[PDB]
Amino acid sequence: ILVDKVFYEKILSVESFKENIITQSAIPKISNKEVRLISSGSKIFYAINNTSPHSHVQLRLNRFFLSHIPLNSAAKAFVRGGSYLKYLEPHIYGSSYCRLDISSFFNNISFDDVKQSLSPYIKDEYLIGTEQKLIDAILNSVGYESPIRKDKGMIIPMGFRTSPAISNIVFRKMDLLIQDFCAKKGVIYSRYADDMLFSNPRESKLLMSDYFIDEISSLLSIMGFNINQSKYISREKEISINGYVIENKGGNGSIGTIRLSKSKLNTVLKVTHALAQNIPYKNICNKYIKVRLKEKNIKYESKKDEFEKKYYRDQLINYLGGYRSYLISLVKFHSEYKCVNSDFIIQINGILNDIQNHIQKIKKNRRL
Amino acid sequence: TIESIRVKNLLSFDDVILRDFRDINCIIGRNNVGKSNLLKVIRYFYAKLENKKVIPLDFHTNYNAVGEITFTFDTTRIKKIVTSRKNNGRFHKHIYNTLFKSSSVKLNFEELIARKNSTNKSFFSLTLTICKDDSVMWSVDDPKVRSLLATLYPFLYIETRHIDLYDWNPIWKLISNLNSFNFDDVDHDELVNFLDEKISSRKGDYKKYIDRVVSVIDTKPYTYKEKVINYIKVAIKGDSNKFLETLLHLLITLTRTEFISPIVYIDEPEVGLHPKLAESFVSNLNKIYSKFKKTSELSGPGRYKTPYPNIFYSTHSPSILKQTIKLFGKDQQVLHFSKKKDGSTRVNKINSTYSDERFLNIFSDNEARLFFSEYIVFVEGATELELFRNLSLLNLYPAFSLADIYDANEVILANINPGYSKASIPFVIIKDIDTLIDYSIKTEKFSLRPLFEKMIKELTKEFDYYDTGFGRVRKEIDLFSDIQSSTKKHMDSGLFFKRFSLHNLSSRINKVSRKLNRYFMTTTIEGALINEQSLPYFFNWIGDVILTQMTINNPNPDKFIEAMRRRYNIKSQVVPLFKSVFCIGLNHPVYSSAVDKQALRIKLSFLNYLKRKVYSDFNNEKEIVLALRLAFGGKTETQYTLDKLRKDGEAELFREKIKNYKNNELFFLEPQMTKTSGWVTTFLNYTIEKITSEESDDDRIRQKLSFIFPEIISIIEQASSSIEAEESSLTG
DNA sequence: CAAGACCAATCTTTACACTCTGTGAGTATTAAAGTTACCTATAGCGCCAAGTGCGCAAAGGATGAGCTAGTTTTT
RNA sequence: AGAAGCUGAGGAGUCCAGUUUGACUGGAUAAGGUGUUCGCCAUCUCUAGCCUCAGUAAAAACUAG
Repeated sequence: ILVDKVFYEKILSVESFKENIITQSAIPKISNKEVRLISSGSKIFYAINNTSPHSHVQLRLNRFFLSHIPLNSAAKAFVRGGSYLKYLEPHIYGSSYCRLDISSFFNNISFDDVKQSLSPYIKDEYLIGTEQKLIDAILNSVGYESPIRKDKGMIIPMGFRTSPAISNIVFRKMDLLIQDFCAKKGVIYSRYADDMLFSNPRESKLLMSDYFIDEISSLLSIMGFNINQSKYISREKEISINGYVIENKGGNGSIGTIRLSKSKLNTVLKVTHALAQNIPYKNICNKYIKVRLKEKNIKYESKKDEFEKKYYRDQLINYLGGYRSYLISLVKFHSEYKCVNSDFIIQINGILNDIQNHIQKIKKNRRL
Repeated sequence: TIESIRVKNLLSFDDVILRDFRDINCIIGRNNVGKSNLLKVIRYFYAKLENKKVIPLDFHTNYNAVGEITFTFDTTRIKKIVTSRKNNGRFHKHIYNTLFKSSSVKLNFEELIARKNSTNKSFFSLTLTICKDDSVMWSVDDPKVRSLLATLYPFLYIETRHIDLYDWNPIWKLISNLNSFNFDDVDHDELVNFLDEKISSRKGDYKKYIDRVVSVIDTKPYTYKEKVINYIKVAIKGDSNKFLETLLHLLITLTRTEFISPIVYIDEPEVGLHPKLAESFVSNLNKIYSKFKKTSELSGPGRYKTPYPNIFYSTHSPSILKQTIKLFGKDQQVLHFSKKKDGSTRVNKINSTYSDERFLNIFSDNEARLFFSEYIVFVEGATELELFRNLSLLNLYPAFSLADIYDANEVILANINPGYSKASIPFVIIKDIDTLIDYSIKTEKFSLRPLFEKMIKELTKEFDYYDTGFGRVRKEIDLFSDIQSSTKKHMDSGLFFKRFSLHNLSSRINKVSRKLNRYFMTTTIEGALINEQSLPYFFNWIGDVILTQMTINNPNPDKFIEAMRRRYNIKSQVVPLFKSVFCIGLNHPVYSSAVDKQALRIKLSFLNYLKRKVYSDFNNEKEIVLALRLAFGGKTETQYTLDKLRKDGEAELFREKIKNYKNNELFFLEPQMTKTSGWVTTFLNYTIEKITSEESDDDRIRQKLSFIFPEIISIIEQASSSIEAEESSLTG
């Protein structure tokens, strides 16, 4: 794709910035009065106003522009058809497993790297007179000058709509380099967001050596990225990643299996047990699940003891339906690839039957 | 016995996986490039297995750096053979040391017993990786494993378009590799002595002759394969379709006593063959397949339980597919390749197993032709075929001619199950509104058919979370459930509706059921053919029929016309004169100028009388349309026909008037009034010819056809748009 | 803490300049035709003006109604 | 250096350890058992292992039989 002046005049900016084009005025940047500063632990999330000229431009860029630039198959995050299960699937054929993480992935993306990556797909011309270029005008809708990070200048912040696509486009080069490095060693490599998973099917201690870490660090130093030394895992014949267990006993032509730990399913089992023991829905929805109806959210008093009950029932049924959808997604993944343990399949079939029975009982009780 | 083949980032493949192989796997599709690429991938993998220097394949995209080919082998029978305590041989122990040694020494004493020795299936996975610098890597770094896998699972490829009948190399290759004899125990000297003894006048002459020949022709010694081929040739008594039949029969026969399971690919088995020849080929293959089957009571010598090899077919003939589906049944599958939106080969399975024995026995060439299509239109009656297959109508729309129309009932649709191959073969099911709602006259209430209830149940989705835009479907379902009573009022003695129009409900149900690939017409085919805007054309067609088809029965036209004019009144008794003078005949004689003028005057008088009676008896001009579309086996508004009204005993006056019209004046039109008579084709051709004469531009005639016939033109336009949307993917 | 290893495609080819029509020794030296040339597309619902919008979210009758929202990963 | 760590603010009861006669500080309830590459890991069984208030942005896959 090659975006020209008319494309930005009609498609990218149909009505938001049409006033600034005929008047021959430069496109303004995003001011500090239009972005929120949500905080979560040691993380800062930037939220833009839902009614702003830049939000519509970002959505149009995401749908029409940042969806056709080719990517690398090793990236399985924020891409249509990608999933965590597809991120774990290729490593079932390996006997040794290694995991790596990138420290401050979004905060360390250089803006000039983004500009260079997006330059070939944008025509080199002046959008507004002889003062502002088309590339700069497009790029002013994705960056932000962080008041807390003025030392680093302006960066692409997490919480915007166009950040993941830009991250994938920027990191395509590093993905290609790492894949080329791993191909010669016979190591399967996959990436989800900023997490890298490496699998070795042969009997060797390459993944447990410091040489692999040094090589990955040297590769990542071209674009200024660093690894996190507190999240380095290297094991053999079994690995656990956020409750997903991948096992392979070893041997020539051996196929591993993927299952879920018991701790991964602990909350749903507790909810099912509480529901089968006739526990009030308020306690179930407040203790196990983190859903609570604050009194401030109430707008009109009207009637009191009829909306809380239906709200809690809807939240419970939505939670159960979502977890059922997750389990049947696992079942569909098994049907497509056949890399799931049989006993786990029996267990999840029983759990699905129990969940469906509980949902039917909840619906019948609500109707009565 | 391969189970899975996976190709990633090679040629025209992004990520393609093929599994669940059967014995008679068949490959069909429009994208031949995909089939060629799959064949090339398989041949490249098997050439790299045997350590041959070949050019690496190309990449689909250059934004990656690897291309992987993965093969899975079902090593279950070999494991059972080797691990048995009864078999003590060099080859068995070598196979165990090569295949099952590494994977078994890493297990404890619990998984080996009672966990992998009861019903488990053993798999062996081999991966081949091609890098950006044309480098080839294996997942297992042991040539012995690759050699053993190659010699245990051989691959054979047959091309029938370019095949030399003078070369029997595949036959000898199959014979040499499927024998259980050690030919190294036959000493050369003793055989030469035996031959010399058999033919000689003096002892030793043959041996001396052979020695003299060898001393001059001294070359490289025979290999083992050459020796066994020579022994087979001296043992046997002699040496396109016949070659393929012999290869298949030998492959089936020789593998009954061996643990080697070959894989065979055949390209175009029907090139330059009569359809009967292809059917006989498939039938003979099936008979030989069933001869060596030992199942249940079928036992005795010559019958085995050894698994059969895998065979792949690449065909473009519906006859072979029909025979394979009818004969093999559950031991076959059909594959469809097609493309994607951006351009990439796919692989899908088309349903070919049917639980109805009648459908399998009545299977014909139309069902097989349904496979080789890109857009299928399913209809119920035979009038839809006559309407949608008109040549003149399809001449103006070169986009609906790429779709095939099939007559299917509910049971036929259930057996075919078009929903399985939805992404490969798009389809649309066209039905009538009567199949969902039934109306009654004695009781003023609608009723819902079981099909409507099934559709509502399918649309209803329990065990779900909230989603914006899904509550409208629930509201529509609730309205459909609550419209069960729907008290209304019918005027003209249960003939019309007060204000329902059956149009808003039809539009709403069409919008709801568009996701299920269904379309419910407001009226029947005859209702759409003749509407309020098509009365002039229908009248012109009737007038042309009267002018042309009606001829004088008597051989002398002038005398008969004069006698009947002097006998019957020209104005009051015009109907008896028309009945007793003009008759329908295939041949139309040419009369004299005066006779032609008299006949034209009589025909014009008859036309004037009929039009005056039509416009006088009926006034609103809508009852005319109702009577016309009801006399041609149709129902309108209330969903009632002649027989249904007669059984219900309603609208006596209207039925009596229609009977009088049929049996008094339109006696000649009666033969062209029953279902499946042929009036649809004639009317369509006449209308198209008239509009073509009136308007020259294609856009003008298309617009006029759309104005005259809204519903069928709308259906054709929607189908054409759907075809154009998916034209790029379903086209090679 | 620094570090070799810094993507693919960006449209595709093809080709001497002069005055001499056969020969050329720059402190830093591609470019102009031809043939193409690609597609992006929409969200709650209903209504009347029929998509460029307006109203409303109580019916209804132009600003009381009433008013939830899945799992997991990255983070 | 560098890197994490963390959605926070708390409160009641109880236990342990320390100072200290009188109060403070630090650690703690998705329990118990088994095996472990010792990992914030895996597996098994219950009767399912405390409460209050603030905050919650973005992109993908999943509604099967």
